[PDB]
Amino acid sequence: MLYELIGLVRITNSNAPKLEAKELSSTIGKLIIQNRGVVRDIVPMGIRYLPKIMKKDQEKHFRAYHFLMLFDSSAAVQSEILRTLKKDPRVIRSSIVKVDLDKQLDRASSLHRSLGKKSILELVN
Amino acid sequence: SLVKLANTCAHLQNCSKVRVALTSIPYTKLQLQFAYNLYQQGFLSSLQKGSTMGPDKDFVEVTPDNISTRRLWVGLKYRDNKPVLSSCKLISKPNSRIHLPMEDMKKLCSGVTIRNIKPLQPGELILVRAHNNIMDINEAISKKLDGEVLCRVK
Amino acid sequence: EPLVLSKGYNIEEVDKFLAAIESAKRERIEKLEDRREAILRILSMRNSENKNAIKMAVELARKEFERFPGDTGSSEVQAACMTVRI
Amino acid sequence: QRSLIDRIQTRLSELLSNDLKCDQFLKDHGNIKKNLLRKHVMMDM
Amino acid sequence: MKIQTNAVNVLQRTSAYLKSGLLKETPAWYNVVASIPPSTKFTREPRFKNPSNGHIIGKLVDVTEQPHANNKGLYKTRPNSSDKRVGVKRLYRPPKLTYVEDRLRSLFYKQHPWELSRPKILVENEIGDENYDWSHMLQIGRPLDGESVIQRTMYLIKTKQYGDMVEAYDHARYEFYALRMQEETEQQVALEEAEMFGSLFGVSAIEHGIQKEQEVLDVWEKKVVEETELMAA
Amino acid sequence: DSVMRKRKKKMKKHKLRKRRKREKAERRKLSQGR
Amino acid sequence: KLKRNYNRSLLNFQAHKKKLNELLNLYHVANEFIVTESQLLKKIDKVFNDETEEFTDA
Amino acid sequence: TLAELLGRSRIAQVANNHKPLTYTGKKFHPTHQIIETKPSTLYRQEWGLKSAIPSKIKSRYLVYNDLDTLERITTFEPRGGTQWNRLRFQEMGVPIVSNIGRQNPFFKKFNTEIIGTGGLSYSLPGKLKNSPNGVIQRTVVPGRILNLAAIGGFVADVVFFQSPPSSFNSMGDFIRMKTFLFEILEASMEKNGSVSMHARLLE
RNA sequence: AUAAUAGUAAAGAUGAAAUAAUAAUAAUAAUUAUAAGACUAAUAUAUGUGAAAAUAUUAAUUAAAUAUUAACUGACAUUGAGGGAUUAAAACUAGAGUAGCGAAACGGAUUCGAUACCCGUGUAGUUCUAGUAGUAAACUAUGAAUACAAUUAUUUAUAAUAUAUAUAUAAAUAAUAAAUGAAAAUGAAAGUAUUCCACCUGAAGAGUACGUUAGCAAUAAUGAAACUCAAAACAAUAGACG
Ligand SMILES: [Mg+2]
Ligand SMILES: [Mg+2]
Ligand SMILES: [Mg+2]
Ligand SMILES: [Mg+2]
Ligand SMILES: [Mg+2]
Ligand SMILES: [Mg+2]
Ligand SMILES: [Mg+2]
Ligand SMILES: [Mg+2]
Ligand SMILES: [Mg+2]
Ligand SMILES: [Mg+2]
Ligand SMILES: [Mg+2]
Ligand SMILES: [Mg+2]
Ligand SMILES: [Mg+2]
Ligand SMILES: [Mg+2]
Ligand SMILES: [Mg+2]
Ligand SMILES: [Mg+2]
Ligand SMILES: [Mg+2]
Repeated sequence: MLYELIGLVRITNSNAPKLEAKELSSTIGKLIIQNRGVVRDIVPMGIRYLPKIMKKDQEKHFRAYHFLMLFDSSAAVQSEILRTLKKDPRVIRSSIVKVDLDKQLDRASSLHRSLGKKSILELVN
Repeated sequence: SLVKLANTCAHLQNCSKVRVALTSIPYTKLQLQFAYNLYQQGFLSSLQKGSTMGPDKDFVEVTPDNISTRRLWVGLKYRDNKPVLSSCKLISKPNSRIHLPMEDMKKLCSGVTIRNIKPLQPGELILVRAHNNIMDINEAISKKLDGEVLCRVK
Repeated sequence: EPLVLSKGYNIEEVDKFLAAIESAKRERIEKLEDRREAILRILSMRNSENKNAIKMAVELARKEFERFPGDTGSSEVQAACMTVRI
Repeated sequence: QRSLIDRIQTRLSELLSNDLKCDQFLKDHGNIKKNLLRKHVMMDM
Repeated sequence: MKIQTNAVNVLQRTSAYLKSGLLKETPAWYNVVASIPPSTKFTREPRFKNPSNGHIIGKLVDVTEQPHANNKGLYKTRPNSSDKRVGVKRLYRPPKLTYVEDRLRSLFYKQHPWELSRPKILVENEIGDENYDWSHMLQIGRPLDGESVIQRTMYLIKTKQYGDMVEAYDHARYEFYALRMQEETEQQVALEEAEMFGSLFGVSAIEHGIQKEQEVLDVWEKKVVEETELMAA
Repeated sequence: DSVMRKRKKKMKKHKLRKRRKREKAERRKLSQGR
Repeated sequence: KLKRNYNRSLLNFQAHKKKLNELLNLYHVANEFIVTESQLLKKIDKVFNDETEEFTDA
Repeated sequence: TLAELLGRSRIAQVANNHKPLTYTGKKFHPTHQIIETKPSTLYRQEWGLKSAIPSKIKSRYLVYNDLDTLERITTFEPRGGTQWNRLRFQEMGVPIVSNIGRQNPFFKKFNTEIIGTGGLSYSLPGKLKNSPNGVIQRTVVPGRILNLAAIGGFVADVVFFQSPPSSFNSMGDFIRMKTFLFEILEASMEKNGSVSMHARLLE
């Protein structure tokens, strides 16, 4: 089951912002692969400012680093990945959402589909 | 079947009401017989086999390949701003099916209410089924057939 | 069962297909093995939905009950198909 | 299977087209007539 | 609206009156109406051909009439959903008249927008009187236009000089163009001749246009000044 | 039922409810032990 | 009957062909897909360390 | 048959369209077939359409979309300005030639694009036009400056030696009032069907 | 709601006023900072979806769902007494929860009076979890199913057309024809017909009493008679009236 992810990570360090994001991406990707899963794409997005001053437990955030991870897994695995994301202090907002494979097998991320490229083959070419 | 017969009668009445010329009916044996009887008495202008889409010009043999799409086209009849086939009330309804002996049919013909049937009228036609063959009630009397009083057209 | 696949696939057939593709490419290893593993993971039952598993069970039931290969509406096969869903 | 289906039909259509030919074909073999022709065609293929 | 009995049964109603003695004298119309009876048979009559095309309305293509394989290679062995539905409304609803020429007309005016600006009289002269041999484009009663082209194309198609429709159309277009060029040259040279021999035209077309624009501009100016004044206040 | 007709029914229902409220202690006495 | 059998089988065959095509496409893609740790690390490096093609709109 | 006659006949000849009669966008060529009457036929309100047309219309020309609508009125507009633009263009006598090196389309599945010009000019470029005074080298045409210049039913790009201040700056945005003379250099025609004229202001 | 900041005499309320956990113990307004419950702005048309109750912040899981084709089954269907399951709001029994709202109660107004309408405190309740109960203007005041009948305009989906055209289908929604109807009006049903179930037979008395069953209970279902009238009811009409 192809699940897209959107995590808005924390950026504490000013000079080197992407490090925490990169670590998060590594860890969640590691979890996925240990657990019968297959990460397809890890689309980065920019250091984008949040719409409002969004706050985690005993913290506050105005800017964050955004990224999509487009992975396959079981439902239980995914649910648990989501839970771990919710638990951790270095992400502000997390959101897993299903990508339906009833018609196709190759499906790109939501952003790529919006641009034009339906399958990841198109992106490759 | 008798429900089918009632439905076709209702359809005929509807078509008479709005003045359509040429009308489809389901393609069964009983239904065909009924249509033929109407034609011979003089209520229908035409009677011809055909498709669900229209009446057939040439002969087309009916098989399992066709049968579901097959249909019985029937011409209706009008004169001096009045339809010929005004009514098609049936008598033997599916729930209370009535089967008269020859004497009862004779009585009906001669102006006697029987089994709550209004006795048959001047320009009317009571059809009668007798051994899977629809006839006029007068014809049935002549032949002496105890039969199911099917329906009534006026 | 352990190497059962969703989407109307069969593991033996998939491997053969992959081998044929490899042969075609050669005509015209570790990485290839990793790709094959990824494919299997994608098409596995245990990562897929329950719906696919049910469909497979229904198909199996049909195969068991069918009084000939063409028939799918056999009162017995219909009952069998109902049972899996139930 | 598709080729078999085609062959039976095409032969039948040819038989329908030519009446003189049809009778000769029937003799060589050994609505009713059409059915017999069809049966012969099936036997052949 | 219900079918009125009383508009067509007039003579019967009067005949009854005459019989009674309510009417002493017969009307002038009475004998005439007796001689020429009304229709009084207000039926919905079915139609089996489209007159424009010549397509058959009533018939249904059977499973036995379609022996060969379909697109996507499936043999029709059953009636479909639409083949079971009783298509009686098609017999009664009047046919949409279609012509091959309409498409050609549409194409022509897409290709030649400024042919639309050539004014068209639609008030017909005797349609029976005409007799055009479409061997050529220039007919006498008819002017030169896209219609004439299209008629020429149709003639070519009929005669099978050009078996293809497109080629015939192109040919007709090319015939038209030469004629148009000739027409254009005629007018210009006639104008030149007129200029040479001391003819005097009081108002040229462009001058007329300028004059027309001028009045509108004058109207605009006074209004615009008033609007500016209003805006200021 | 029009609204006017309903209003008689409503009134009746109210009266009944009142009677039930009145005869609560009496009803209780009647119910228990017999 | 023969025609009906053909119709049944042809559609199944087509579906099978489609499934095979889809599988082939997946296989073609799958060099980009990740299962092992090293591959994942490489992907991460490509994404983050390069500092290029961050999906941001303007 | 009747059907054949109908197909031939003058209403079938008018190619149907449901384009707006009011189009406030850019108009590069005629949208609708102009339809004239004779004066006699106008006098008894007959245009060769389904219905009579209102006696309020006194112009002989019009444009229409529907013979009859649900509103029980023919959708028309009483105007045939496009013919006059064409006639003005003809009078100006500047022959349209493709600025791109291509053969003239009138000489030698379907292409809906405009074949050369749309038929506003079937004139050929090689001719001169003599007069009593002589052979006309420069085509003199009166037009109006807008701010571009309106020259005989066409807007045209303009060029000059020096920008005249006395005429322009005296009435900055009322330049449309005063008609100026123009020397039309050439007329090119683009893919969209717009006639791109080029004029020169004379003083 | 609590706390801090700075700041000054009113604040809050109403038709106008007061009473109050309001305010010279320093409020209200403002800016911050914590917590708590409960609700879900636009999109929205309840369009649609659901058997009906219902159902619009997001996501995931599991379940069910549309159309057209292909193949198969071969009348296996319809309706459905009894029966079964679900069934708004209020109510009740436990155990949490309780911001706002708010029966009751108390207080202030209003008023001749004011057990009210308005204002203030505000308990049950409203919220969740597990149940009970099985009623509502639970309404489209219209039981379910099938065959059929004249038009138009709107959308929605399907197919072909040579992706954007004008076409053929269905589906819904809105105007109608006919037909029906006490009329209002219904309009593919309140039409033409067939099938099956539920229910009605003047008004009061009465969905009351007695009885029985079920419920923790409130109650729910079942459901009479005497007594008394020539009444009682609906659609529409024309007034008078507001
Ligand atoms: Mg009632
Ligand atoms: Mg219902
Ligand atoms: Mg909302
Ligand atoms: Mg039922
Ligand atoms: Mg509600
Ligand atoms: Mg409650
Ligand atoms: Mg409680
Ligand atoms: Mg209160
Ligand atoms: Mg319950
Ligand atoms: Mg109750
Ligand atoms: Mg009730
Ligand atoms: Mg409700
Ligand atoms: Mg009426
Ligand atoms: Mg009735
Ligand atoms: Mg209505
Ligand atoms: Mg009793
Ligand atoms: Mg009770």
